[PDB]
Amino acid sequence: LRVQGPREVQIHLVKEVQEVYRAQGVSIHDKHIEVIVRQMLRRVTIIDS
Amino acid sequence: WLSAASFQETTRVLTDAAINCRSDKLNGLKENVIIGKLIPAGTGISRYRNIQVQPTEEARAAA
Amino acid sequence: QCGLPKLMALELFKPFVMKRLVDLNHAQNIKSAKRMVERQRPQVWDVLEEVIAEHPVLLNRAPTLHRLGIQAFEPQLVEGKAIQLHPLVCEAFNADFDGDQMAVHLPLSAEAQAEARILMLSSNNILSPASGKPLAMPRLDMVTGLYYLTTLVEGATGEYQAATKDAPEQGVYSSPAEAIMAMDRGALSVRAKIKVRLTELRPPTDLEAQLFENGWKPGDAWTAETTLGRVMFNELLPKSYPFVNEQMHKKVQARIINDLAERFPMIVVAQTVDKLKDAGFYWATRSGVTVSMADVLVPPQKQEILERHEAEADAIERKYQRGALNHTERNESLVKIWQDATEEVGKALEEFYPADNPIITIVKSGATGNLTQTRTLAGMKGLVTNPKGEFIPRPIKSSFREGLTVLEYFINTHGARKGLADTALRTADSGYLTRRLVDVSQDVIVREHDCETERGINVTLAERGPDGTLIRDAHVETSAFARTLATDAVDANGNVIIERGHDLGDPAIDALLAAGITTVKVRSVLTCTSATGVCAMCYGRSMATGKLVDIGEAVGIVAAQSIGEPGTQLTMR
Amino acid sequence: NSVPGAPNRVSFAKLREPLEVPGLLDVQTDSFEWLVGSDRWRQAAIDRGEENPV
Amino acid sequence: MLISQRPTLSEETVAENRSRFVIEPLEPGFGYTLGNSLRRTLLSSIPGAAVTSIRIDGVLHEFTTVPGVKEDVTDIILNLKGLVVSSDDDEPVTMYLRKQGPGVVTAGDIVPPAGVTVHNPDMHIATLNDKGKLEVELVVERGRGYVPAVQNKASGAEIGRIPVDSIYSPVLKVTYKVEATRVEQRTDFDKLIIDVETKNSISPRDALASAGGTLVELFGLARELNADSEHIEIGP
Amino acid sequence: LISQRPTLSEETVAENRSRFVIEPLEPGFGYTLGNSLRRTLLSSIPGAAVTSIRIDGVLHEFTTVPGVKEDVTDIILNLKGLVVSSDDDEPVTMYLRKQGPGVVTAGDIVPPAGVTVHNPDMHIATLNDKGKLEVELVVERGRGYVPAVQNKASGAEIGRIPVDSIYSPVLKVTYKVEATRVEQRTDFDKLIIDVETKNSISPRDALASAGGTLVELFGLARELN
Amino acid sequence: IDSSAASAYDTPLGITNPPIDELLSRASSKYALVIYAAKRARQINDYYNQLGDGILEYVGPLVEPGLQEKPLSIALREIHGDLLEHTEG
Amino acid sequence: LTHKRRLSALGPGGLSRERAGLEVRDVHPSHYGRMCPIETPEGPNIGLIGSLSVYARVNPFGFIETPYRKVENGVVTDQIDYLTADEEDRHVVAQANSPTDENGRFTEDRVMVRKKGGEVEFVSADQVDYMDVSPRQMVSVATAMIPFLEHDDANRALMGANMQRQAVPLVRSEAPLVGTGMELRAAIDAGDVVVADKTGVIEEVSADYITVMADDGTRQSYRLRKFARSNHGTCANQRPIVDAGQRVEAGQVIADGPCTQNGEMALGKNLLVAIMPWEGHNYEDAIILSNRLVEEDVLTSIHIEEHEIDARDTKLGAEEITRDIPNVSDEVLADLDERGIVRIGAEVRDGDILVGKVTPKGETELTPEERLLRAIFGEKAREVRDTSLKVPHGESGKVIGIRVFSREDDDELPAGVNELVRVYVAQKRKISDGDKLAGRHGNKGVIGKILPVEDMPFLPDGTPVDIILNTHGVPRRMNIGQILETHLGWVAKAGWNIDVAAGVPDWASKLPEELYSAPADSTVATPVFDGAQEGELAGLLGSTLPNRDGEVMVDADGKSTLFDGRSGEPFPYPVTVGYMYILKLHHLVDDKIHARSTGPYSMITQQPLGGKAQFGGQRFGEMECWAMQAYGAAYTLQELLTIKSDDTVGRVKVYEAIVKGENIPEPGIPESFKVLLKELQSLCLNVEVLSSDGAAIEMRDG
Ligand SMILES: [Mg+2]
Ligand SMILES: [Zn+2]
Repeated sequence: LRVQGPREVQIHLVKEVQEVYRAQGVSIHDKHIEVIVRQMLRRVTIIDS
Repeated sequence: WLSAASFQETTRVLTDAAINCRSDKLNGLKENVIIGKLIPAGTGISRYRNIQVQPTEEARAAA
Repeated sequence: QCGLPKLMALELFKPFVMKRLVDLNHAQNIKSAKRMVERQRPQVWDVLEEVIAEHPVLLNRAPTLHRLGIQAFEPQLVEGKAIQLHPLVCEAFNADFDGDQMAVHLPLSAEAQAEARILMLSSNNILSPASGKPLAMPRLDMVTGLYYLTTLVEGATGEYQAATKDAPEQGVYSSPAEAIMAMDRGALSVRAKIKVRLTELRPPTDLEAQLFENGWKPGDAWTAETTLGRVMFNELLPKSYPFVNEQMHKKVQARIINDLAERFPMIVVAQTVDKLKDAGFYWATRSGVTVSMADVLVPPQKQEILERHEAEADAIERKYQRGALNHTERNESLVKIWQDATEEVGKALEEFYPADNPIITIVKSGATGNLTQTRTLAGMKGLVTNPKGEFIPRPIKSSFREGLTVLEYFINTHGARKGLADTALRTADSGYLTRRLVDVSQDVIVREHDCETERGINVTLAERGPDGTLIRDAHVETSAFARTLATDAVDANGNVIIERGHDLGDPAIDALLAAGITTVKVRSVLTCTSATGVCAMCYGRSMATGKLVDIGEAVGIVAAQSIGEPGTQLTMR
Repeated sequence: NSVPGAPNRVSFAKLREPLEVPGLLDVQTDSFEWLVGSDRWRQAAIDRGEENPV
Repeated sequence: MLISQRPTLSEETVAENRSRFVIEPLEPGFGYTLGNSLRRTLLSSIPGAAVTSIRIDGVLHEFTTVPGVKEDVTDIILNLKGLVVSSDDDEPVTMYLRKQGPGVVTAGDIVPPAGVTVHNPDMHIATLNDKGKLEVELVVERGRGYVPAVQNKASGAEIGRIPVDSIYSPVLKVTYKVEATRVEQRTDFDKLIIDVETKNSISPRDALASAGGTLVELFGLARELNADSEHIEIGP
Repeated sequence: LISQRPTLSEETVAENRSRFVIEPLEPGFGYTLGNSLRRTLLSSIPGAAVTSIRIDGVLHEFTTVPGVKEDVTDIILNLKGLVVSSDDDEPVTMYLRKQGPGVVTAGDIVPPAGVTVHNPDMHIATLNDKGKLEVELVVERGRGYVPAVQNKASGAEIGRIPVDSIYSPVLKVTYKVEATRVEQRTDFDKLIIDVETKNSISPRDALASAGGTLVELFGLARELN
Repeated sequence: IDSSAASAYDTPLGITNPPIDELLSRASSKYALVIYAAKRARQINDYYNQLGDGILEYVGPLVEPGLQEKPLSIALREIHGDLLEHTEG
Repeated sequence: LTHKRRLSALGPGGLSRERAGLEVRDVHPSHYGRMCPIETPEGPNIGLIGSLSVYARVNPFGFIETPYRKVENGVVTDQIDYLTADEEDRHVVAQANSPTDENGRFTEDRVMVRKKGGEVEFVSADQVDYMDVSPRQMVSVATAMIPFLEHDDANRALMGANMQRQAVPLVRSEAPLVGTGMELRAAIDAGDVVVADKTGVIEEVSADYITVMADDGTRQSYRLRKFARSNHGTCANQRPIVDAGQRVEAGQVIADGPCTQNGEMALGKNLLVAIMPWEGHNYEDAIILSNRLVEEDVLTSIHIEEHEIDARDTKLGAEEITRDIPNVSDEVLADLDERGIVRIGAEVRDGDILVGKVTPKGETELTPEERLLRAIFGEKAREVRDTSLKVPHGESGKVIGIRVFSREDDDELPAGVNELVRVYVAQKRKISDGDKLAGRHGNKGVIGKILPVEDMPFLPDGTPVDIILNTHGVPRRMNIGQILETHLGWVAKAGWNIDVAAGVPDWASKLPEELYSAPADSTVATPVFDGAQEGELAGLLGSTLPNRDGEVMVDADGKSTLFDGRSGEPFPYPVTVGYMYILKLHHLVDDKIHARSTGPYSMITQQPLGGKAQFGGQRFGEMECWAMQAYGAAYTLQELLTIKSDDTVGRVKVYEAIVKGENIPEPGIPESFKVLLKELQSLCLNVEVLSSDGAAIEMRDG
């Protein structure tokens, strides 16, 4: 997230979760993971208030 | 503070809410479930709860 | 429908029965009615049957892992003391009839009854909310029955034979009625190729264009080269559904049911599924699937393979005793040798077992079972694990049919107890994860129709292609389906193939691949401009209903339950 | 064959039994008679080899 | 003994030749006794007449196609097997079919001999091309049930005969379904439902009556061992 | 088309067994007739069996009689094996009463006129020098299986002990087809059915009753058209 | 035409006698069909329990009811028959 | 017997079910001969509870010892030594199944041995210095009664061992056709059998007492328990199997127990079984039964229930038990005697009065309407509260015994108690839908259908099958032990005669001389790890003798051509048939069914209680709330939370509306929320509910 951007961290999280879920033959659509990934990136830190 | 208190670490959440004097607006699934009010999802939203149903004019006159 | 014991139903519906039998003048007042109900008078039962008409009840089985764990059924009275459950909803409830119990709840108010009839009816929840694959589909016995019914056997009695120089064609029937009359006389088998004239089944979307230039209307006659079982199965399907003429594996039936759900109303799909269940149950008992000691055969080359691998292991051990080896190297070599022996034994068993074997019929049809279980039952048990999680250099070379020794059984007990102890911890961790996910994503609720946002998410359809053919990605059914495009699909020599706002589907993906487009920009909830929650267009197609997601539906809970439900079967490696 | 009156039941066993099954309730009766200090426990302890039965 | 309630039979028309007979109430377990026996008797007891073998002029050795007509041998055979015919003589009889010139050959072009009649004069048989002829000789026998195509009974005396399967029974398809009903706190009485489809040469009610009569004759033959034994009396 | 109507013949295998042959029959029709006859024989053949007993000194089933090796439950279980034929519609009453040492069998029961016991050799109870047994039984007619009728429903006394009744006198029925009858074609079945009874009624009477029931059913199935 | 006549099915039984898809076409969404039916059923039930000697305000069942048909069933039948109208809030 | 031989790792000074990881719940290689690795609970206590082995002893210091045979110079001696784990590690122990010569010399140079860390290896015969006693040394008592144990998976064996301890006693017991030999010892040492003390002859034998004369000249009298209630409600009675004048010997069984036949353990019945699907009634582990089991009381058990009521000494008055019962009809008190209790042998239905007790009520202010009614009808208002004992919901039976305790009769009653009467109700339960049946191999399943005699598929001889098992459940669970048991059971109850003509058959070279022929209805014994093999089983199947008709119904593959009961057409393919010994488990719908419309409520929080005995409701947990939220049904969730659980006014208003046929009122505020608010204010937290204006809303409405 710090180096590349907010897009690459979302891609990485979705891909890493799907790799674990696809290894056991379980089909889950990405829109279910995307809600959880969205809920994890809703806040920012304050350094120059 | 109600959902956070119901979720985990009740003592710390209650202490922080008491110190901050936070106000709960009661808009959520868990908060409305706790107090017995209709949840703001599905049929509990204002669009669907305020439906007015009346017989049509043709059936009103025919019957 | 569900079966409800009469005593339990009387206890649940006690106030309704009291009111109704007071109205019918069977009791003078409320106290007399209550006394009559408690005494269980003969006239109570008629009132009870009158009052449970069209009054849905909810059946729930703990644990409730997803939405389909609570469904509404229409009650019925039975003599016994056990709740009768439909066999097609066992998969939805994850229930097996070996001592399981279910709880029944009674809605009271008008809103609760309306919600039970419309939202939570068992006929309206056929498709999973997670992946969209159907759950109320034939399985186990029904799949085996349909597989036996629809398969084809060469050389069967009364098969089709080409015309010779002295005799005409043998095996041509003028109607399926004559075919049924013939098999009852023993001159025909349901698994023999014939040519039967059909007048009530639609042509398979290929012969229709060749024969009927305008179209196929009921009463038109055409000649089909199939088997009587496939004719019966296509009679089970709706009238306007084209003739299939395929062997009905589990995947084939899943595809057919998905197509029916996409093209036909849900009531038609429910009726078709019920008919398929009835036919599968009727034909499953005549499939001749039995388990016997003789049917559990062993390969003849198993002994030679075991002898050769034992000789190799003895040579390795002798080399180790000479000092030119290490314990770790010897263990690794033994593990590799025994794994190769197990693979060879499994291949030999698979080759030796006839295709008509009941075990092979069960395994291959997709009902249940695995190749590993079949190998374990007949052949070599394979490598075993220490209680600390380490492969043992000495495997179990004796199958269960032959009979294990004392120490091999001891090691098997080690492994089984380890697995049983690990399963509970895995399930508890899955439950905790599901709880956290549900409690996190609860404010994600659809609030609007469209947020009018140009942003999106890049999704790849084809990566390279072996020679520019643009081979479809193997994971496109869970990345690009049920999403709405953000920008028009433009390729070289810019032409608008798919317009903005078009819900992607299989035809859309096929058109995009045929036009030379590899990537698309689909809208997703990650980049949404809605003030509160998400909107309908960004979320896209709902995986359960099959259409656009309704406004006000709680999607966070659905997503959390879908993610956390497959936690018990997620074995750590 | 140890039990005097037993129903006849042909067996597939191929190995001679060197030792008969011990009493299945000794695990508690022997412990309790040790706790009380019965005479039979005293005799068993004396025969088994001991220094001071208590 | 006496039955609790006398069963009743009703008819429900479904099409021009079809019905859905319902028998209820029945004692628990008698529905399956009645259903399969009635189905078998309906299918293989009723006598009838059907085409046994045919000989097509111009096709002697190679049974592949008939020149001058669009339909080949197989389609003509399939069309002829669906012809309904009632014969009065038990011995086999021979019919003729002659058509000259282009047109559509229907079942009404067949000349019926004495005692032989057809019930569907509007059945399509073959479509002749321009300047074509079609002469087919049909043999009609009488019997019951469905008998497969018996091979030639001669060692080469006749070569043009084409044996075909014979559907003697006027009833084509019978399917029976048994359900459960309740009378007085008894959810075990069985209700029998029979769906019978027949040709136009007989009505389904007549077929059911004939099957019932034959079954009554059979079980009366079984009954004559002791006519004064205690049984279950239905009533009036 | 064959005009030869089927005929039924009987051959005896033992005292209580018989074998009946029906021929000729249409192909595919031998099995169904045999199944219908077997179901009717095993389901709707009337008979007679006991329904209630009353021992002298007992009040319920869960007790014991002094001087008797078998308690009341074992006596009731033994009494369910009696084969008794009755020709009187209303219930009758039989009496059993033995005193002193000996073995009480089914031969010590004295039945009234019209009621008989066909197995005077079964075992009921055994008595020592200090035991007396005095039990009266009730015999009623019927068919099928009827469970116990409670005292509350029947309005009986305390000393009456309801007993389950099995009125069916048929033990084992099977069938087999031959497909050997030939008149002009070699595809005609030949039904062969085996009937065995509990000596209460001869197999001929059981087959006649089954035929009568099926005649009534298949006659009402055609007369109401 | 088979495609035009795709709405062919057997006679529905019991609780599914009004086809769900036709009801959905009548209303706007499954939620604003549950509310529709519930409010109509409440109006019908208030009509049944009305005093009778007061003022008649709530309209009774616009379709002919059965012997002891539930008010919700009558409401659903009226909805399927295009005999009512609603306005969302 | 299993409970008396249990090893528990929980309690004071031990582990706990929560503070125990996957380190102690494993089978250490030192459990061989000291603790059974199969028998253990399958719930949360897996691995923390086990059972002793058959041969295990206990050291004086508290260690567990097991016997071994000392072998020196490759010759096995006849001296048995008991070695603990520490003494076993130093030595090397061989296998019990290793072949030996007539003297003890090992025939093979390679012998399976166990080293210090297990290390199962082959060593020379001279290195061996110890040997096991029997192949079944590692198993416990319960697990040693499962035939063909080695062919079953460990999970299936565990489930079979656990379910084998839940069988109920039947009215009449029958020993299994195929056993393991650990049934005489288990029955004798269990303690429920009667064992003669000294040899002699039987003088008097009756259903309640047995008198045995002795050669010394001493008469012994044995009292037999008849219909005595056990701890779990089952019936335990003993019946003699001896006759007057018979000569008995010391140690011989005289009277059987509940589950015993001639001194052998017998927990179930032998039923003819067919392995085939049948119209979907046996789908997903269900079982189809014949009606012969119900008709002939094959699977019938007797259950005895005890009801007790006490009339203690109260502060406000004295409690007296009598048949006053001020407010009843006249027909209710028909069965009561002069003292107000039911008569022995009188059947009692649900709601009937068993014991009539009237307790003082005290001075209460009756409502004016009640006073007016009592004045009009003349029924005087006496300060008495009716506390009559009634049969609980869903129970019935026949009263068999009444015990009355009184303080005045010099009884050690607890202080403050004056009267105490206990009434026993006995009931016979037949098999029915919903009852659970299971075998010895871990195959369980509820009964979903009980077909009549005629509908069951029948053998060509005419014998209908009694139980039908699904085919698909066997291959996916690895329990071919049940198939082998079925085959051997069919061989057992058929008789066999091996054709020894022209030489002994090759497959029967190792068979004992007494197994070459056996009559019909014979019994066989198959020990746990040394019993019948596949080849011998196949040979016995192929060499069985025909029935009375001179024909063989089952061919060499163990399959038969079953007909169809309801169609008559034979099944197109042969179906496996045979006799399987099944058990009736103690999971009956008569005890599991539960329902509630309105019952008791709790005190601190106004919520319904829990439990069948307390007439409570079913818990609507958090997961069900998540499911309801996911569906979108807000109103159902609101009603379930408020007006069925906590809304105090809402409950009574809803009940009145339902009775009167009006509309269900709008829910209010649950009492649990107010309890939470009062608990928060007790922690000096100023929780206040604000309205739209901003002023607080009082919660003291009333
Ligand atoms: Mg389960
Ligand atoms: Zn958006």
